[PDB]
Amino acid sequence: AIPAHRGLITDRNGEPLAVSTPVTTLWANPKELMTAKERWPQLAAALGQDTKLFADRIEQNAEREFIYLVRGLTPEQGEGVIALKVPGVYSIEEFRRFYPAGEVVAHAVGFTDVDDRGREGIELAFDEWLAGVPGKNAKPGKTLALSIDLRLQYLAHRELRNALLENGAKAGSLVIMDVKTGEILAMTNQPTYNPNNRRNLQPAAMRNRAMIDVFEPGSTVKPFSMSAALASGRWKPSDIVDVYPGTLQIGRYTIRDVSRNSRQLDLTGILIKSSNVGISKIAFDIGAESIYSVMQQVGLGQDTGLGFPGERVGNLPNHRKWPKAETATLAYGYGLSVTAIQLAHAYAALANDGKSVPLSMTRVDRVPDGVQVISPEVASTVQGMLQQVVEAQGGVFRAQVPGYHAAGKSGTARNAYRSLFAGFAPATDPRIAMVVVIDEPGLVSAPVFSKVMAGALRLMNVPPDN
Ligand SMILES: *C(=O)N1C[C@H](NOS(=O)(=O)O)CC[C@H]1C(=O)NNC(=O)[C@@H]1CCCNC1
Repeated sequence: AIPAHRGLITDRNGEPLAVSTPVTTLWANPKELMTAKERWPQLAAALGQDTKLFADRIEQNAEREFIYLVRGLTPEQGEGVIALKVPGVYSIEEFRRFYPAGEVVAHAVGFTDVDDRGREGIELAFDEWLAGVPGKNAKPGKTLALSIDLRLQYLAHRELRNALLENGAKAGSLVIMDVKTGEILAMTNQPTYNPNNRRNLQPAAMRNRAMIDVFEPGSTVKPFSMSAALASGRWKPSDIVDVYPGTLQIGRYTIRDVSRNSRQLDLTGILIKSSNVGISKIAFDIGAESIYSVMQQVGLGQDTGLGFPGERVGNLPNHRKWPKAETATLAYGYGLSVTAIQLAHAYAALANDGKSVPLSMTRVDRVPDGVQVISPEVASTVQGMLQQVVEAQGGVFRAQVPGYHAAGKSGTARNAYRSLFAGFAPATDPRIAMVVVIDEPGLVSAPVFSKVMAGALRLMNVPPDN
């Protein structure tokens, strides 16, 4: 077994994320060591090992011809412990993984085990491509450029970490997507870990929250309920719903708005004020089937096909016939469960004039053809409405991106609550879709969207549209 050089992983711009570095691995023929017992303690000492346990190991493996002394000394360390000239103690040239970017891309990149086999993230998902084959000569693995832009990953990392301090939040995730190419430009979770130093790792730090944390998305799916309304042929943006007095009794169940200073709202109005009553009334009119079908088409509670280890799917229940309560709770985003990634993919499809491009964690050179999941006119209309949610008076002013026109929706996700913002920018010719998730910290995640989106657009040289 002559181990193969494992393929380099870079960011989209070639910055190194996972590098296999030549290390030395001392191994021993025990049967040949049992003849030079007087050398053992010099050997043990140079391996910073206890003489008795070193000896006890060797003694008990007397009838075996292979054991590992130390795995992965530097070039000149392993050469010092072979210059002692101990009988039965030979050299192997091996490869150790180093992660130059560390904490910043830990969850995305993942890491290899003691064998240099993929254990988490991209290192596992692309193991066959990255590994090559052992020596027959050893054929080296192949280079992999990720979709991640390390400039955007660091900006996203920095800003989510800050926002978690201010709000005394213990966890969160942030996803950034290219709405045109389906590329994940940034995926960051907190807490994070350094994959270079893996002794005592709190298992909550290992959780890739963007891909495994499932939640009811709440008010962030209203734009998709609105898309279904505009495609029904029964609703235009300027049509009015009466939401007074901000409550609605469903037989026994009672729906309450957070803001109840409204009678007549147009369809834009229902999104600015985020009226559960307004969206429920529309939902009764068009039926839950139209809402289910839009949500399914944009990939909520659906397999993302990233083939990424651990990635959860959530659940979008096909009740086939919905009573009035299940109709309302689906329309304002309880009664389904989704990941941050699914929700950013859905928003990407909306931002890209209703065309869903398949998700990619790898650099996309030739973009695959999208699928038209929402008609281009409906998608253009809902973009206009979500621009008003950020821009208009009463709106989420703290999501405004100075220089650009941003579009988006806040929500509270669900037991345990997360603060959510989902949006895209620029509103005129959308480039980036973003989802922010902050655990049990409306106006928490929205300022992060603002700061990270301002940086991302400038880092991608998107001309200001305002
Ligand atoms: C959205 O997630 N909503 C709608 C509303 N305002 O949204 S926002 O803060 O402007 O983004 C209020 C918060 C949230 C919501 O609906 N929360 N709770 C509900 O009313 C449901 C009642 C049933 C149990 N929890 C959900």
